[PDB]
Amino acid sequence: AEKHSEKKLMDSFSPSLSQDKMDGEFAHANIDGISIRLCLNKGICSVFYLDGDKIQSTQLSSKEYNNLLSSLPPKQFNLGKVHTITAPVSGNFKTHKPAPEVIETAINCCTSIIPNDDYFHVKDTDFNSVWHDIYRDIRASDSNSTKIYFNNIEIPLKLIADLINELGINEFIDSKKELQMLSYNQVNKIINSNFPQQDLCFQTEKLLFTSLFQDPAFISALTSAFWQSLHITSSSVEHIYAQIMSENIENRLNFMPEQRVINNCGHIIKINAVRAYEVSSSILPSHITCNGVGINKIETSYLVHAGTLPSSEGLRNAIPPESRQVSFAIISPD
Repeated sequence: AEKHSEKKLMDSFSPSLSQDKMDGEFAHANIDGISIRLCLNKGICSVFYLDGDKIQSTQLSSKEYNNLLSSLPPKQFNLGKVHTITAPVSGNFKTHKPAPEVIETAINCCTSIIPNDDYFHVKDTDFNSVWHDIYRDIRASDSNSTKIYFNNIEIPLKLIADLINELGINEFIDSKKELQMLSYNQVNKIINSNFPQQDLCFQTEKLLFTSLFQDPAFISALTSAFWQSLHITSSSVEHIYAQIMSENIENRLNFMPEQRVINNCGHIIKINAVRAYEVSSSILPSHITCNGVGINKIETSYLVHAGTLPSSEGLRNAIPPESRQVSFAIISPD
């Protein structure tokens, strides 16, 4: 009851990039005349309530603030610190994979932006492995947590495999190759193979994916999302990532030296049209915490412009480090 309203606000919250935000403001929500601003000052979170001209505020304790963090939408905020979100399960050190609740929590949690002032330049090697990267990942998806969405619509994995296959992406395609785009005839085959249902909604989806799928910028957006080094955009990311892996290693040695632990649970990829595309590509490597098998959510978001060609040249030129935003979160079993 009171829970939908709550989750409906909260989603309303967006990162504050605005140049005219309050001091330390990292998020805002503007609801029908009212505005809420969330600010950090020396790591302390305050909430500002703007009803026209009133302006009241509240300073949150560390507890109330972590509660707030867990209820934010899965967006990239400038939190200035990689946080740990607790999932609703008790961990144990006798498992090889995160519990479903940890996976679920990781899928839906906000993350903290790693500032990229010292971003790397485009290199000739960028996106070299992209074709083999998507192949390997889709091949292993039938036991993955991999999910791919266009505009909040799950694209069935079998349909992705059929697409990637007819695009000629396999185990020996040649890294430098530029993908030839599928005819209307070709995609129409796959799409219809994977959408038997005749409902208006399925008919709309069939149409939607028929149009995308012939859009090279879309193919480029989808495939680029799987590049294994997509997120290495700066020394700063390197540094955070190293600190995180060190903590993973320490907890592993400390808590489950003998236990096997899977490395990664796959990609969560959300794609939206702006014709151009916004991509959010999250990788979910496992992360041992003091409670059990958790996840380190690393999310990269970027824009893919309308004329992008599906090749390593097309990709590294369309999606340079400077235009990717990288964010982190740790998700822990309770």
